[PDB]
Amino acid sequence: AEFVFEWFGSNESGAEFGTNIPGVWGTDYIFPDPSAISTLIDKGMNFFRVQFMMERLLPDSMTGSYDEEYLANLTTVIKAVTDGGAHALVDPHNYGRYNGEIISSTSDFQTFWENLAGQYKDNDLVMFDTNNEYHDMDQDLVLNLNQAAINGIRAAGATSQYIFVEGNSWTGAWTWVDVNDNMKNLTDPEDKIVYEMHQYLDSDGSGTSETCVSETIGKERVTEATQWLKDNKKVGFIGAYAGGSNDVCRSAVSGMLEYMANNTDVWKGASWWAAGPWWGDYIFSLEPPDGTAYTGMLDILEAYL
Ligand SMILES: *[C@@H]1O[C@H](CO)[C@@H](O)[C@H](O)[C@H]1NC(C)=O
Ligand SMILES: *[C@@H]1O[C@H](CO)[C@@H](O)[C@H](O)[C@H]1NC(C)=O
Ligand SMILES: [Ca+2]
Ligand SMILES: [Ca+2]
Ligand SMILES: [Ca+2]
Repeated sequence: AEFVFEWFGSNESGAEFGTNIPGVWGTDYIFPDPSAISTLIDKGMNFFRVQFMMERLLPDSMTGSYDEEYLANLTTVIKAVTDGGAHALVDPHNYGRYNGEIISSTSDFQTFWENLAGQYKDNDLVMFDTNNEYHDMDQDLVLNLNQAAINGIRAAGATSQYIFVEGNSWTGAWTWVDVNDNMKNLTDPEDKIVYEMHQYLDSDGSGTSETCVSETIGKERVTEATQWLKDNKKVGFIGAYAGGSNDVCRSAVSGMLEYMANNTDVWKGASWWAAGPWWGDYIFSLEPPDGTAYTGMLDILEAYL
């Protein structure tokens, strides 16, 4: 299934770690390792979703000036990915909030996105993710923030790049149709929107346990979203998923991917949660060559790599 999915890869986390803002590099946070990214590219990945924290990039206000050193470090990783011939999805890993408050100014968010898209507008292998996992916020506001981002990105002259939109309820696939129906209203002049949903396989869907509910839970939790995408003539992507390195989860992951792979009219691929250099013994670490999921799950992913 080499050419079944358009994009298949991994999240690259570390720059959003910690609670200290701005914090300090090497203590509170770290950027992804280009070597470890190279190794995943060598295994066949062609997509990396790169996390960063808005308040580190923009320490004063969201329409204010950059921390140019944090930005340069982000750009180094983006260039490693795209020089590698992979797509780099830029992920402000911010939960629809900035300095702990919901982003209620769609004007300010559109400007944030005009400015950031301006940094990458010439790089056709960059993609833009509006914000990670909106939750516990007004649904009209979520729609209008996603539209503000699209408006800002295109206003900047970033016209080649795909734009990954995220919904409420932590953009979960299993709750999509229940809460995010309004998101079908989003418009892009370039018609390059991708609906990004996230899915975990544990009992409460929080991704905090290594146990999966059952062998079919992954397929189960993306079925209603698949039909929504079909009915509304949209395309989607699973931007974060994981399972523990055990047999029931290996089945549930394989079954979710197999079902998506029979529905590529709507599914454009997936990105595992997560790689990056500071995960240690994390149950879902894809960081090569010793992460738990790298050694325990990569053989299920290899069909698509
Ligand atoms: C940028 O990364 C270099 C290491 O390559 C490091 O010395 C520096 O502290 C980082 N600065 C940040 C993230 O603001
Ligand atoms: C795969 O997709 C085709 C329609 O494209 C359908 O005929 C077939 O039943 C699907 N397979 C499964 C296992 O649902
Ligand atoms: Ca069927
Ligand atoms: Ca291959
Ligand atoms: Ca393969």
